[PDB]
Amino acid sequence: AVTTRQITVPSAPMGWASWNSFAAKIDYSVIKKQVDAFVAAGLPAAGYTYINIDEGWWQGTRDSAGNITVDTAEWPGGMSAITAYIHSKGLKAGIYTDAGKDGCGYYYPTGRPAAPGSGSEGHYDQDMLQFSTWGFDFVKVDWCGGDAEGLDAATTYKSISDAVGRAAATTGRPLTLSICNWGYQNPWNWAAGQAPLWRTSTDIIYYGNQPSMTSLLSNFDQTLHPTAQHTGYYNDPDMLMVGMDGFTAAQNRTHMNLWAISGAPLLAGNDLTTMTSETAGILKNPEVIAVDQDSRGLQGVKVAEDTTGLQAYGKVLSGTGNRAVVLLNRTSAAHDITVRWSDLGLTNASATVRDLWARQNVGTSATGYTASVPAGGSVMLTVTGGTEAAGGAYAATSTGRYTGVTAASTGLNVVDVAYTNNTSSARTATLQVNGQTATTVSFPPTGASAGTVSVEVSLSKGSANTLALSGGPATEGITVRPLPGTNGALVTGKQSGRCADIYNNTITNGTQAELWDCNGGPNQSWTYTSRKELVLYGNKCLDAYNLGTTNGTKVVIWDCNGQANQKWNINSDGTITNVNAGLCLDAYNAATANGTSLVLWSCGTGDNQKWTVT
Ligand SMILES: O[C@@H]1[C@@H](O)[C@@H](O)CO[C@H]1O
Ligand SMILES: O[C@@H]1[C@@H](O)[C@@H](O)CO[C@H]1O
Ligand SMILES: O[C@@H]1[C@@H](O)[C@@H](O)CO[C@H]1O
Ligand SMILES: O[C@@H]1[C@@H](O)[C@@H](O)CO[C@H]1O
Ligand SMILES: O[C@@H]1[C@@H](O)[C@@H](O)CO[C@H]1O
Repeated sequence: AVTTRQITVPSAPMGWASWNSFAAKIDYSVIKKQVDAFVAAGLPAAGYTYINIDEGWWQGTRDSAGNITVDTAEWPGGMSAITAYIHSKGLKAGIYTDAGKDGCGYYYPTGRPAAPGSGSEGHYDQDMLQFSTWGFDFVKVDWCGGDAEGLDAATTYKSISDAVGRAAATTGRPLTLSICNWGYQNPWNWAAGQAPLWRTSTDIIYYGNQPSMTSLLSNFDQTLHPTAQHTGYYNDPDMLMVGMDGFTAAQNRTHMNLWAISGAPLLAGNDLTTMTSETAGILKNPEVIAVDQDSRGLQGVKVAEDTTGLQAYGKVLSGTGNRAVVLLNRTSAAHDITVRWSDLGLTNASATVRDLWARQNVGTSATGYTASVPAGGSVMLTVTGGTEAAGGAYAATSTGRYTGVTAASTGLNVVDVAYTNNTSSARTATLQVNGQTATTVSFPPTGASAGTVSVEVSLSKGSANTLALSGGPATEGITVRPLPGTNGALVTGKQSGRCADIYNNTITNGTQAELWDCNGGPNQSWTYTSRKELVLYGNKCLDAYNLGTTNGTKVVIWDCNGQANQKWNINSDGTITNVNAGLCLDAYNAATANGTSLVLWSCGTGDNQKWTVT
């Protein structure tokens, strides 16, 4: 049964932000009208809380003591006047700056002349204290000066995070940090613990363009980093285009569904003053919001794609035997899409299916569910009352170290970590799985009795997995359950004993595969499909670069495109051959060390061309 309670973790921010509809064309009156429409539409009761003032409020001016100064013709009463107005509505207020010396209003002016000086570098503590003193509850910290100056994102945002924490401690007003560095330098590796949210890609929409489902989907794909998100820390696929001109009701729901399955922030970006009744209702759907804001804090993942473009996404919800599912159709025709219990990490026992847009139960099954999905459309379900797959349970074999952890397959697993935190404040620890990049986990107050928080981790097939915690509360056991829909395999070189690896969890098209010490991370877990693809992160295909057909052709990751250069034969002699070329996956020069490049080469008997893929 349920025997140790699950501790609720903080949800992603919900609210509205000024960028998508106004660009830098903002002032007090713009924000006030949006606040009034937000309130009139009943957004606050649905959970929407933040009113975020984005680029355009500050032209880069400072007084002689280095204090940020604003133009009171645009901001009468100064910035504490607009925070007071927002607060008078029971809402929270957000502000915006840059990590560097000059901001995006300087580097990429959009609706205003360039604003030199519009960044916080050299003033992190001063500016963070200022924002907090003015009354801001949220700050979005952009990267235009960081990118321009050559700054290191990880160390820079750490310094910024420290200043955010000091500012909030001084004023007594909590300050929510949004890291906005567009997925540059792989923020999923380092942002959890520094901030509750971090941008995973470039902008969902550029001022002057129409909302695009293509852009939406690219942002969604780029946000999927399930080991990086947990315990109040979220991947951020960007501000919503819900309700913007050109998006249909169906596209608006699909936007909500995909953000909800990720557990993404819901920061509306439409013009609230002309918002339709239908759009308001789509933003406010409480069942969809409840999935987005799930107490367990986990990120949804792809669990099936039996036919290209016909996809099932699953999310592990709070409690036991509960799942949310999105069925998504990226093809040009309506098709049936099925989700199987086995893929969701449930046993073949009865569960109840509910449609979150119909707001009605639509069937039971002990095996799965199929719905017709329109071209470009999606269906949003929960599957509840199911039976969880059998877990492993483990006790620490040394201080903060769990060893001998078992996975039937390489792939993603849900770990519930038991602990007691009988104090009034959350504590953090560093978690490292095998030799993977470490992550930070937060442990909220439990009272006197133990509770669990959950994390998603990627493990290697077998019983040699380790989970090691440093710092934070003593833990009292872990539970481990697989998500079979995420199953993959290490591709291990016979000669080297090393694994096909994409450096440091990079997702960029054209990154070349290399040998690396096997660690079972997402950047090493390859799913071989019925279409002979070798798929990484659920959405990148092992690819012979530019359909190269000769010795030395680079083997890279690339968006899956159905071509022959992304198809691979796993041969009985241990070779892996590219279909287009007939050449063998090859560890270059028969080197065996970390960083050895993988290429295509004419097949022979050599062991740098031999692999295991189980
Ligand atoms: O990514 C941000 C966008 O969200 C808005 O803040 C304008 O500046 C860009 O750099
Ligand atoms: O964990 C990864 C490892 O697999 C390799 O890609 C080098 O970078 C580390 O972050
Ligand atoms: O179509 C190929 C693609 O598969 C990748 O190899 C990049 O180059 C393109 O020409
Ligand atoms: O034999 C290896 C071959 O497999 C390829 O890696 C190129 O270098 C050669 O020395
Ligand atoms: O980017 C490279 C990566 O490909 C790996 O080989 C280690 O060195 C880094 O500089």
